[PDB]
This record gives sequence, C-alpha cells and structure tokens, in this order.
Amino acid sequence: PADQPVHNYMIKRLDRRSLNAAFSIAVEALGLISGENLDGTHISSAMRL
Amino acid sequence: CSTLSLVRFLELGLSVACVCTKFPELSYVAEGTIQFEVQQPMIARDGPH
Repeated sequence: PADQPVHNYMIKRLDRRSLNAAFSIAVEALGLISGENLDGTHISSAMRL
Repeated sequence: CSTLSLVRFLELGLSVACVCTKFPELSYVAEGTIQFEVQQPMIARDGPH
C-alpha cells in the first residue's frame, strides 16, 4: 500500500529584550543652540558651530 | 493692597562707576581664562639702558 504525504506543525514563541543608550548636554551650551535671542553676529560665531 | 515700586539700575547714580555690556555666551566661554594685560608708562631716563 502507498504512503501519504505527511507534514508537521511547529509553534514558536517571541522572546522580548530591549537595548538602551544615553548621552547628555551641558547647561552652558543649551541656550547657545535654540536660543533665538542672539540677533546679528553670534548666530554665525565660532563657538556656536 | 501694596504696589511694588521697581527700580532701574541704569537710572541710579552708581551706574557711572562700572561699564555694563551684555555678553551673551559668557557662561559657555568662561571655561578658561581671557587674560588681557593693560599697560604701564615709562620715563626715558638718561644713560644707556
């Protein structure tokens, strides 16, 4: 007698992890970037760059 | 009630003592020194230095 085409069934689980990294920024160089008070020359200074 | 009579610094008399100039990035560039000398006069004495 013949044979039948067998097959199997597999169930797998998703194992969860997570990575993280961080940096900072100095309070002295905070307002130097976003601060829109600098009118005419500090907007193209060297320390801003 | 009671108001708060504000005072302006420039309109005082003491303002004549010091010169006040708005330097915005001091908090950042103060990390080092600035180190400017001023002067000294000297009399031309006879006899070869």
